[PDB]
Amino acid sequence: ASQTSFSFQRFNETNLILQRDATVSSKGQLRLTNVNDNGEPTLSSLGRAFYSAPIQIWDNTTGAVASFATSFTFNIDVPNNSGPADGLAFVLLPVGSQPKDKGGLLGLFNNYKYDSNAHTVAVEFDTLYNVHWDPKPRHIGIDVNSIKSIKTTTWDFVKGENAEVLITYDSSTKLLVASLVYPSLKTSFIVSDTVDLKSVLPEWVIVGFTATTGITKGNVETNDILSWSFASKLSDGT
Amino acid sequence: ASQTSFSFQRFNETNLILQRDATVSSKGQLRLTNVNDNGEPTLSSLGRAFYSAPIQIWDNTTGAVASFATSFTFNIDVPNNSGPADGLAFVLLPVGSQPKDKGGLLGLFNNYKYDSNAHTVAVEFDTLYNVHWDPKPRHIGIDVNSIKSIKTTTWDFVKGENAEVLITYDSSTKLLVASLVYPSLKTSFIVSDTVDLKSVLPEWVIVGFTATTGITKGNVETNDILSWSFASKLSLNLANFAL
Amino acid sequence: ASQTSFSFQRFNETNLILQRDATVSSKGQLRLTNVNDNGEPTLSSLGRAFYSAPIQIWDNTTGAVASFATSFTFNIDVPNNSGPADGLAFVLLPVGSQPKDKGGLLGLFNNYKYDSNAHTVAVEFDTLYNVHWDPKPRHIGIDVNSIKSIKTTTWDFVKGENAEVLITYDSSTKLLVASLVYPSLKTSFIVSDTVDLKSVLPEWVIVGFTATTGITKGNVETNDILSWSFASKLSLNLANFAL
Amino acid sequence: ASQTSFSFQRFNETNLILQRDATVSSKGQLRLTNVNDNGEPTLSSLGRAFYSAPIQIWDNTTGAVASFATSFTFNIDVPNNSGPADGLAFVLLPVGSQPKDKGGLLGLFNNYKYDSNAHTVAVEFDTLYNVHWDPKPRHIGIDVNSIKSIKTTTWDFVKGENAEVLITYDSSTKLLVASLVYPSLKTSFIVSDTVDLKSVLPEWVIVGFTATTGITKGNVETNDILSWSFASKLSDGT
Ligand SMILES: CC(=O)N[C@H]1[C@H](O[C@H]2[C@@H](O)[C@H](O)[C@@H](CO)O[C@@H]2O)O[C@H](CO)[C@@H](O)[C@@H]1O
Ligand SMILES: CC(=O)N[C@H]1[C@H](O[C@H]2[C@@H](O)[C@H](O)[C@@H](CO)O[C@@H]2O)O[C@H](CO)[C@@H](O)[C@@H]1O
Ligand SMILES: CC(=O)N[C@H]1[C@H](O[C@H]2[C@@H](O)[C@H](O)[C@@H](CO)O[C@@H]2O)O[C@H](CO)[C@@H](O)[C@@H]1O
Ligand SMILES: CC(=O)N[C@H]1[C@H](O[C@H]2[C@@H](O)[C@H](O)[C@@H](CO)O[C@@H]2O)O[C@H](CO)[C@@H](O)[C@@H]1O
Ligand SMILES: *[C@@H]1O[C@H](CO)[C@@H](O)[C@H](O)[C@H]1NC(C)=O
Ligand SMILES: *[C@@H]1O[C@H](CO)[C@@H](O)[C@H](O)[C@H]1NC(C)=O
Ligand SMILES: *[C@@H]1O[C@H](CO)[C@@H](O)[C@H](O)[C@H]1NC(C)=O
Ligand SMILES: *[C@@H]1O[C@H](CO)[C@@H](O)[C@H](O)[C@H]1NC(C)=O
Ligand SMILES: [Ca+2]
Ligand SMILES: [Ca+2]
Ligand SMILES: [Ca+2]
Ligand SMILES: [Ca+2]
Ligand SMILES: [Mn+2]
Ligand SMILES: [Mn+2]
Ligand SMILES: [Mn+2]
Ligand SMILES: [Mn+2]
Repeated sequence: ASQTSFSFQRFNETNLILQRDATVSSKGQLRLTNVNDNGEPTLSSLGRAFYSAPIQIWDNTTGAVASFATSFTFNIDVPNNSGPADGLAFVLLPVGSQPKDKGGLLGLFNNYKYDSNAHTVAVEFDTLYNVHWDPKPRHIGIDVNSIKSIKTTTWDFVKGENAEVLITYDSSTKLLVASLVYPSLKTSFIVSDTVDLKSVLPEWVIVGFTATTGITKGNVETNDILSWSFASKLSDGT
Repeated sequence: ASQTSFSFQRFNETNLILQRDATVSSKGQLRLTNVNDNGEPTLSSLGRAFYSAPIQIWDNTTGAVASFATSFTFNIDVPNNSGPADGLAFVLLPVGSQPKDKGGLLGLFNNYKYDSNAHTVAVEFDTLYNVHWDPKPRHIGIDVNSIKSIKTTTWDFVKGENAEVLITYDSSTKLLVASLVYPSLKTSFIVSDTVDLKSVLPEWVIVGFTATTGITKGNVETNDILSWSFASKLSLNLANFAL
Repeated sequence: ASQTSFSFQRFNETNLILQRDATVSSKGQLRLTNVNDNGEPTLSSLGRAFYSAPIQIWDNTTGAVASFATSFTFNIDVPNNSGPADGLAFVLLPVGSQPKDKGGLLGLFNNYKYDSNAHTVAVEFDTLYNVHWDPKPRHIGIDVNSIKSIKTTTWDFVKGENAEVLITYDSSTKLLVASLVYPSLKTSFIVSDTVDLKSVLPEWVIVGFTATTGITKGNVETNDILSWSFASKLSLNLANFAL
Repeated sequence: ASQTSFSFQRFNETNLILQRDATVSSKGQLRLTNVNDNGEPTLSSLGRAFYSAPIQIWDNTTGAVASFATSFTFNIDVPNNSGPADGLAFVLLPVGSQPKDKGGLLGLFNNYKYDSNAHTVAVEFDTLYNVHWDPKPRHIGIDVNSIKSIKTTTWDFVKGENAEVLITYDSSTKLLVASLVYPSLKTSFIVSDTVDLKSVLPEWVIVGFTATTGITKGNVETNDILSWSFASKLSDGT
């Protein structure tokens, strides 16, 4: 009986917390990583954006854990004669969280080891194979306190096509499910694993996105969020 | 303009149209196919169950088509020294529709040929390979006027495990998406394809389920619905719905 | 456990149970009482309209009672050199209920005496003073098994102005609240009282409307429903509902 | 198609902006004005509390105006041998708004004249007659840029009884409606007037409450919010 819900088809900076390169465009697109005046994404970009209100994920008195779901449309595009990098992620982080390392660490980590004090749960849409931890194919991944996903599924990434994502968390089964569909291509992908939010996250978090572009010439992308809905519910006992 | 929503964690016959073998158990479960007096599914069973109010899927005056979503939990169980058959489906059908042939035709069809006047959109959960039309592995299928799915994905069926399904239809993209998760196994499956509702279905439909048991000894299953939510809008927020 | 919600900005007969004179106009309006071929309401008319699916209001196993809310826009208009009669009501009634006596009994009652087997909870919008039971001024009333309201408030009725109604029932406090606003006049009215649903209504009900025209020359009105939303929950967020 | 919704049966300070004397108690009650360790409210108190995310009320490009609704339960109680003062209000204010004068000005105004730059829309629950502007009976009032309500209705205030309020705004009719019911007493009250949000408010606002206690001995109250739900919807055009 704590409940929060929002849904935006267009964005504005007034109710968002924007970090580093993240901007809202004059078309109300949330552009997580830098794009120049020619409309070309640039290298070594990092941006993160969050809803301005913190969200209660669990409660240390009752032991209750929230159920949540989020949907969003994103557009990742690539200039001709480049390949994509590095990707974007929906995230749950500590209130006051600041950006970490760029590139393949997605602004979320400092290295590729597990860190039980990272307090990070993310669903990544990873467009670049990082030899020290990634599966080879592009992938949707569930990340808990590491850039090395606890679970992944192959994602047949296609540049410039709008991708519609749904992520759900059921606190009774502890199941986190992420799916992506490309409506114009009629293709769909799904990954699922259990996550113990209560052991990983603080009681309150900020929710939103992080994204990076490649550090090396020829590996680059736009990372645009086009719409976002979020809902959470945390039982209080009446 | 029009919105409809319902959600049941337990079922009752009062607001449901039950057909053939479909019963509401005394524990509030929707048993679509017959279980005997001991707790065993029986062969050749067919049952269909629908919400008692018709849903408007599209409008010929405005041309608008509904978006909808549905979620349900189901339990398919199989007796020992037996295999599963034949599966269950969520369906959209014309008002007043009657059960068709049982078995692998799921109470929805007379034959395995394409029938352009069947007016059927269904998402099937197929537990038995029918050599004449099915893919070999167990599958989730999107059925449009035919038992031969327009698209399927592999489903790693496991007996007696609760399965959670989400089906969504986006009228702006004409995309129908169906996913199933087994929460205790942490496995997940998704299939997607476009369906033009306006040329397949009448303007008003009934929504619900159909299921069958196998007709041949050793091929049988329970087809139980444990909970069901539906929403439609005709002129969806999926984060809100899934919650 | 159980939740039901619907919202219509335009009506269609397909999902409605229409009774006596109640028609859906070709412009999607729910005309509860008869209008002639020219656009004039006629005397002695009675019409009732219900959502086609039964709603569960309470459960005898658990003891739980539903909370619900409903909102609707209505237009009561009156011809020149005439006064209004007899009004319209939102009702909860047993499944299969038939119209009762017309006129000031609103199609809900046979007489003006308390009937403990009428199984009726209604919110009336009363346009005609019935000397034997009504307060003198026009009123909103909460009717429980009787046409003599358990509670009323003064309603400054104005002909042909759209009226927006909100009715809520909180099962935890047993409180039923009804309010009406005239947006173009900026006037508002509210009445509240407790109703014990569990001892008045069956476990399953039909929700909808009833209306009547006056039986005596010069007392007549249109009773039109322009839009309708309903929600119930059986184990409400009113900020969400009203929006 | 911008939509925001929240509903809390218990409060926590983490997602609220609290000003001056406002606190959240260990029972998760939002206590807008000061209460001492004996549970007695004190004089000359002022507190305000807001949801931490700003809410978009209108849009200067499309001219669209939001529809909203809010419900809340409040408890105003009075020690024996005092009378109540001064009351509480649900408010829509500029982002960054700071408290104004205490007592009968409810933390919202500096005097009792109209001020077209106050950017204030409030629904007041006024428990003390202020001779220079109030109607004599206690009242629910609609306030637009003045402590002198544009419209009022008599409120039969009863100390210590939970009051359930619903406030709705329809941007198509511009009608603001406020109602209060006391469920244990079965009584109910309603006020309605039109308000042009676009001429009064900035495009984005903070939503929440303000309350004060009397400045003069014998005029005092608790001003506790017990639950709160809010929803708004602003058309974007798809
Ligand atoms: C080792 C590796 O993964 N190299 C790829 C490189 O990755 C960058 C940086 O993004 C990574 O976070 C760190 C991991 O320590 O390594 C490098 O510094 O990104 C390139 C594209 O920009 C790839 O071509 C390399 O394969
Ligand atoms: C040909 C075939 O599919 N045989 C399988 C059989 O199918 C039944 C029935 O279920 C089908 O609907 C019709 C299709 O015309 O054929 C048969 O009568 O079901 C058996 C289990 O019940 C399978 O083992 C057969 O392979
Ligand atoms: C006695 C009375 O109420 N007379 C009014 C009359 O009422 C009709 C009918 O509407 C009532 O239901 C029954 C109650 O027994 O009495 C009459 O038959 O309606 C007239 C307008 O139609 C009023 O002017 C009478 O005052
Ligand atoms: C003049 C008046 O209203 N006096 C009442 C007094 O009001 C305070 C303060 O609360 C008001 O905002 C200002 C208006 O200029 O006047 C006074 O300073 O509050 C008393 C209770 O504390 C009442 O008894 C007075 O009637
Ligand atoms: C966001 O809103 C404010 C108006 O409050 C405006 O100043 C700003 O330019 C807006 N940005 C966009 C992209 O709409
Ligand atoms: C269905 O509802 C009726 C009450 O109207 C009741 O007799 C029956 O027990 C209900 N079924 C279940 C499974 O609860
Ligand atoms: C009711 O629905 C049917 C389509 O099934 C249509 O023929 C009729 O025009 C509809 N009524 C209105 C008022 O639109
Ligand atoms: C609010 O939440 C935080 C836990 O994140 C806690 O420190 C604080 O004491 C809480 N207050 C109440 C009243 O629950
Ligand atoms: Ca990578
Ligand atoms: Ca088959
Ligand atoms: Ca009357
Ligand atoms: Ca005052
Ligand atoms: Mn990866
Ligand atoms: Mn099949
Ligand atoms: Mn009456
Ligand atoms: Mn006042």
